[PDB]
Amino acid sequence: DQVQLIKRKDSGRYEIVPIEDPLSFEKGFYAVIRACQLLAQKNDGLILVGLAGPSGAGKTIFTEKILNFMPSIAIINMDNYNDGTRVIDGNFDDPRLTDYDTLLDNIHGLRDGKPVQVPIYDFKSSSRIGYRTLEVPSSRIVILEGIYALSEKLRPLLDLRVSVTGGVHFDLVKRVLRDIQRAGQEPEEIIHQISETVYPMYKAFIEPDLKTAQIKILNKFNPFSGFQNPTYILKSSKAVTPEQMKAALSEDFKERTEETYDIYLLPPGEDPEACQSYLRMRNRDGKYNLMFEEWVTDRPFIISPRITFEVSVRLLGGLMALGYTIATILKRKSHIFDDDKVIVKTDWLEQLNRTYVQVQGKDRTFVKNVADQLGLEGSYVPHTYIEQIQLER
Repeated sequence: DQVQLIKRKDSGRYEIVPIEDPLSFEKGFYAVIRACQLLAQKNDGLILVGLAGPSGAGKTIFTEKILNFMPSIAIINMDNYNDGTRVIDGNFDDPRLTDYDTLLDNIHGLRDGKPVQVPIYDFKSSSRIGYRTLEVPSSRIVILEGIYALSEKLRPLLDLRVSVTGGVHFDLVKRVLRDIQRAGQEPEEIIHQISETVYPMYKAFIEPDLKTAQIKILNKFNPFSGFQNPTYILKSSKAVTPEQMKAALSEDFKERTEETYDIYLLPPGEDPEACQSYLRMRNRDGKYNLMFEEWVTDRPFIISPRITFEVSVRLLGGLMALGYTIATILKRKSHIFDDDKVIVKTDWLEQLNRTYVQVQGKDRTFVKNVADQLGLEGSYVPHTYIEQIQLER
């Protein structure tokens, strides 16, 4: 866990000695920071670091923790370089989406001290809406975050190669194992087969690049952390109009609309309409998210950690190949007001032909008073949407 520098023979720049031992999320967080400090004191110019790893391993939350510790750094999200015309699919896992011509030009300009126009990608329209002007930051540290941030095209230009593995990405594999394990099976062999089925590109395209990392971080998923800081939800049957919400709420509440489609999956086996731990596949604005449905009911609140990570549609096929079955499909249209801390929204679900008001946020006191500000007392429904259709059979 001691960061040490060694001159790379291909140039005069120094490099981090590889740390073969995998490192914790907290320990790796400090190892990366101290490595950048030593690299900045011994090499001139841009300090470019590639943060690679699968979706859900925790590379996104890793970047935003470094940003909060050091606002002087800049984060470049490699998915903003996507070009949808290159593939006929819509899988974000695809390594053929990235426009390496724009990416390599941007980093070469930043190395020469020039500001560059880094693209901005909208997944809803699957197109490049525009560009943003990125200058070399004060700390001259730039983090390139993406699944293939350690690709062969980028490794020569990277100063530090960091990989993140595990997280909810691996926890799903263990969750599937809990659901489908049979007696006499060697658990590690099944885990390997689950990963091949549910993550059909990890072993081939993603993992080999991760092995070249100099700081290997293994984020162990904590089941108890989600309930420490969960999401508190109040659902109402009242008819609070979006016009009423706009006036009642502060001008800090941004207004937006969206359409979502949720696929509820049941584990294989015989759950007699009870003991049912659903897996939810959510489609929203060109992205698929897999959600764990772990709910508690403190009337009138319904509480859940809302653990989710981005997945491909291929994951749905893999889960069904492993015995998971589709219980129902819920299509809704929503009008959302977001304080960036508290969300007030109205959802219309086709299957119920009903409109409900939802106030959600991580601060329980904020959620309750905002619902009280809208006069929602006496109209609360302390049930999940999937539970409501079950109740209304």
